[PDB]
Amino acid sequence: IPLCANLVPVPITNATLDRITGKWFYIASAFRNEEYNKSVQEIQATFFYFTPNKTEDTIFLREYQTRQNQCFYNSSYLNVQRENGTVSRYEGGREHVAHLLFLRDTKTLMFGSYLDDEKNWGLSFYADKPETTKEQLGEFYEALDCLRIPRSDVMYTDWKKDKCEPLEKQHEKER
Ligand SMILES: CC(C)N(CC[C@](C(N)=O)(c1ccccc1)c1ccccn1)C(C)C
Repeated sequence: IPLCANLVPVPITNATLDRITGKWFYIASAFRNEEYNKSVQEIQATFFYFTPNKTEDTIFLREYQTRQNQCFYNSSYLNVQRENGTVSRYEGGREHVAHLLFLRDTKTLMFGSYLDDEKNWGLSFYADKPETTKEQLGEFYEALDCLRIPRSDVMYTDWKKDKCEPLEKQHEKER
């Protein structure tokens, strides 16, 4: 099985939307795009919820980000472009598009940014737990290997640093 196979766009079905539904933890990312490297540098932890709306091709996103030892919560909707296998988010006068990609491990997922551009591409890595196994991490490294991004360029979260669970639990009461 060739290295790049899981870096090819895959159309998103209802089944794909079911598979991504729920809580994910941000594990790691690496990009050649400087803007993304800059934004991500400062993220210490992040977890999020996806609630797809299959009929509107949107996904409701609730996001719990830790930067500078404090909790920033945002909710918004992503749009789904099923055929291209991408999801998009409007983030300040700009639509941002990412390819939804998969690894052998069904408890992970990744998003590819600027995948058609060798000067800007990158990958972000997510798991259903804030800790990953060495198998999950190797799959991610292999994907980076395909983009010729060295492993040493990877930026990681630190689940020790999460400042957001006290907000998530406070949100659970109301909902
Ligand atoms: C700052 C933080 C929010 N970013 C993630 C952006 C991302 C992605 N490409 O993984 C996305 C961007 C644009 C369009 C879709 C998805 C996403 C994935 C899952 C959840 C939140 N957001 C960093 C790690 C780059």
